[PDB]
Amino acid sequence: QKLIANQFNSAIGKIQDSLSSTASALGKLQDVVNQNAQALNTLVKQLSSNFGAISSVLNDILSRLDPPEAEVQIDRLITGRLQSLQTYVTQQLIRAAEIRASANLAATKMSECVLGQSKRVDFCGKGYHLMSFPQSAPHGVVFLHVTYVPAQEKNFTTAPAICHDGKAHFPREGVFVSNGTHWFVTQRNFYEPQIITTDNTFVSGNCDVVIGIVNNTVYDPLQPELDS
Amino acid sequence: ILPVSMTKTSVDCTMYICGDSTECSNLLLQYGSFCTQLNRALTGIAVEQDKNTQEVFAQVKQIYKTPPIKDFGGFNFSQILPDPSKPSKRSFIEDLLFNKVTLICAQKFNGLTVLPPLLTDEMIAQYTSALLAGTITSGWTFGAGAALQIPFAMQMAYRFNGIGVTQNVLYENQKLIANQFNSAIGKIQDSLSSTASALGKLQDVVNQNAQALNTLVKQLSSNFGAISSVLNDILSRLDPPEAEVQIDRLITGRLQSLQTYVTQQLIRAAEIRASANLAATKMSECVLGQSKRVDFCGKGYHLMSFPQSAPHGVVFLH
Amino acid sequence: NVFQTRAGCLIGAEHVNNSYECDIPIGAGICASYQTSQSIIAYTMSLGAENSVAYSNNSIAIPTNFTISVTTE
Ligand SMILES: *[C@@H]1O[C@H](CO)[C@@H](O[C@@H]2O[C@H](CO)[C@@H](O)[C@H](O)[C@H]2NC(C)=O)[C@H](O)[C@H]1NC(C)=O
Ligand SMILES: *[C@@H]1O[C@H](CO)[C@@H](O[C@@H]2O[C@H](CO)[C@@H](O)[C@H](O)[C@H]2NC(C)=O)[C@H](O)[C@H]1NC(C)=O
Ligand SMILES: *[C@@H]1O[C@H](CO)[C@@H](O[C@@H]2O[C@H](CO)[C@@H](O)[C@H](O)[C@H]2NC(C)=O)[C@H](O)[C@H]1NC(C)=O
Ligand SMILES: *[C@@H]1O[C@H](CO)[C@@H](O[C@@H]2O[C@H](CO)[C@@H](O)[C@H](O)[C@H]2NC(C)=O)[C@H](O)[C@H]1NC(C)=O
Ligand SMILES: *[C@@H]1O[C@H](CO)[C@@H](O)[C@H](O)[C@H]1NC(C)=O
Ligand SMILES: *[C@@H]1O[C@H](CO)[C@@H](O)[C@H](O)[C@H]1NC(C)=O
Ligand SMILES: *[C@@H]1O[C@H](CO)[C@@H](O)[C@H](O)[C@H]1NC(C)=O
Repeated sequence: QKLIANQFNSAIGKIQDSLSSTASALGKLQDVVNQNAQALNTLVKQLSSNFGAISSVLNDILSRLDPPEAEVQIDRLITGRLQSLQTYVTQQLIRAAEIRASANLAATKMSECVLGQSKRVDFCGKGYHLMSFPQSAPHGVVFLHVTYVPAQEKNFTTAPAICHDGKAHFPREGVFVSNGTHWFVTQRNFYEPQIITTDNTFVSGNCDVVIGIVNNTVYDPLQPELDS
Repeated sequence: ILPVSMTKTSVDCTMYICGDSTECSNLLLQYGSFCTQLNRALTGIAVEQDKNTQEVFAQVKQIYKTPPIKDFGGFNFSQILPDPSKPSKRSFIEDLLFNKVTLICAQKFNGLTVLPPLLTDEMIAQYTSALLAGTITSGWTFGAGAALQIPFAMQMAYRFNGIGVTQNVLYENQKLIANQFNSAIGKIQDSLSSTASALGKLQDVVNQNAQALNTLVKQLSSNFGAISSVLNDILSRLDPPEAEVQIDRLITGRLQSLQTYVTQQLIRAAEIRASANLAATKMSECVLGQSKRVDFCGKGYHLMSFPQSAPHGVVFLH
Repeated sequence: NVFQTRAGCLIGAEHVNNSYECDIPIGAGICASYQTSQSIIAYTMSLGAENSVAYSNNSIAIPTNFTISVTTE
């Protein structure tokens, strides 16, 4: 426990730094905020454009011309601007449905990842997944996926079974392994060898069909008790 | 078979609209931002189109590769594992694909250029050689960390428990399964060889794009109520205050006809972006893991999967 | 000092036989980058950084120790 706490406490820390020293983490959020504003200015600037009208001020045409003139012009402005809304609208509808599709991806992580523990690999961030902490951020949300990534490997020599008496044994959970002398049955993600006794292993049929079985003796828990 | 990217085009607004006429291009100055906000759009697509392919395939840290010698306990991947004697090593099956799918400069004649993808069909096929060589040796764990060799048939012993069959099944049946699997692979070649209707999806995307270009092009030849659909003719025959009124309609017309073409992409392009993520998922959960989500990874309980790229696409063998 | 590419005509960068991770991806696998004096180099990108796992049909490798990352999304 102690260790993990530190690893986790430490791990938190770096985030501050990852965030403090970098503007390029939040690009996504940072972007959305642009594209909107980006798309407004465009929408606005369109006000200043002639669209082939004599001028992009409405009241000028009004001022200078007699309306049956302005009628024809102010079309183009209207025709022009009116169009230029639909462009702006549509762009939103599309964009806005690119968010709606990224809400649900949050509304999911928030549900599965936070509220649960997610089994879906690399949904909740590289590694097996432990928990998560949301943090809002402006027009956004930010998860901190605390995940568990294994580290230091040791080769071993595995064998899928064991002939004990000619019965097989297969591990009940996680591989057999040996370091080359004694065979050990371990759990699969964290080397923690254990002597092999019938409680680690269940028996299926006789040996031979197995491909790669190896010899060994599977100690009996009971026998020492029956030893007396 | 999922689409993944789509052909990234990009389009000059100007010369598409105005061939070689400042007089035109001058008019085009009026509408202003249009010409430059298309390119903003069509880039926004064309940028991500290489983000899709980034996410789908490049989930893998380190390009792996199989051992020299194939001892898999009897499963036989030679079909899928890269074909060393190919120049570009696209393992056999992948090549059926590149044939089963299908001018390039024909569309790029009116400013409608087609920028090449960030990744190249040669690279794509290195990744899916990794993914597929880590899947084989390393189990799934290479998605969760340092790849860990584990002997295959001591993997398919796990990818069983995942479906709730005790493993003593596997070892006791190993031979059989290998055959079932080896055989099963085979049919795919045939399913693919004898049929053009497997790849419809991929095959379609490639159409609708090209389909939508030609339309875009043909629009050049249309009058939109102009006296003629050649820009320079109006220019030639008329004195500009005449052409002014015409060349509107052309510009007005074509300019519109871009937005139609643009928008169609934006929508379509977001129908891919939503099918990338569906790949970027299967690739993650299905390949790199073992999926519990029923019928996500194909009818039946699910054992593993092998991606195979295909042009603008990807193909899983679940 | 011109390097014709699969992408197009690249002017002002120095082809490099070496291959490093991608930096300013250009096209067709050509990723420019700034470093070495220094100038912009344009070099075919390295998909990843190679590895090969020693597979062998009896050889398993079991992590002994772990980490806890924290990432962000
Ligand atoms: C493999 O691991 C086993 C378990 O520790 C080792 O067997 C033990 O080795 C230590 C070495 O100091 C002895 O003190 C124990 O008495 C051994 N146990 C038994 C039951 O004999 C074995 O030596 C290890 N092999 C290698 C190569 O490290
Ligand atoms: C595991 O040990 C057994 C012995 O307990 C070995 O069985 C021997 O196998 C050889 C050839 O298959 C026979 O000639 C012997 O008569 C067998 N002995 C017994 C007691 O049955 C078996 O070969 C060993 N496994 C491996 C992989 O070496
Ligand atoms: C794996 O399968 C492939 C194809 O199913 C085998 O390739 C054939 O192998 C035979 C040998 O029995 C050769 O005569 C043929 O030329 C091969 N066909 C092709 C199309 O290359 C391969 O031998 C199998 N290998 C293993 C180890 O299973
Ligand atoms: C597991 O790995 C961690 C680091 O990932 C090791 O933690 C360090 O252990 C050394 C010596 O045990 C200490 O000097 C450090 O203070 C530890 N670091 C931290 C952050 O606590 C840990 O020892 C490893 N455990 C095993 C069994 O190898
Ligand atoms: C296990 O053996 C392989 C064989 O090359 C080697 O690459 C790997 O580093 C070994 N593992 C350790 C921890 O030494
Ligand atoms: C493993 O492969 C080796 C190749 O050196 C072979 O001799 C041995 O029989 C195989 N054993 C198993 C269990 O796969
Ligand atoms: C690149 O390297 C090859 C061999 O690695 C060598 O033959 C060639 O001359 C080099 N050319 C350049 C431009 O670096």
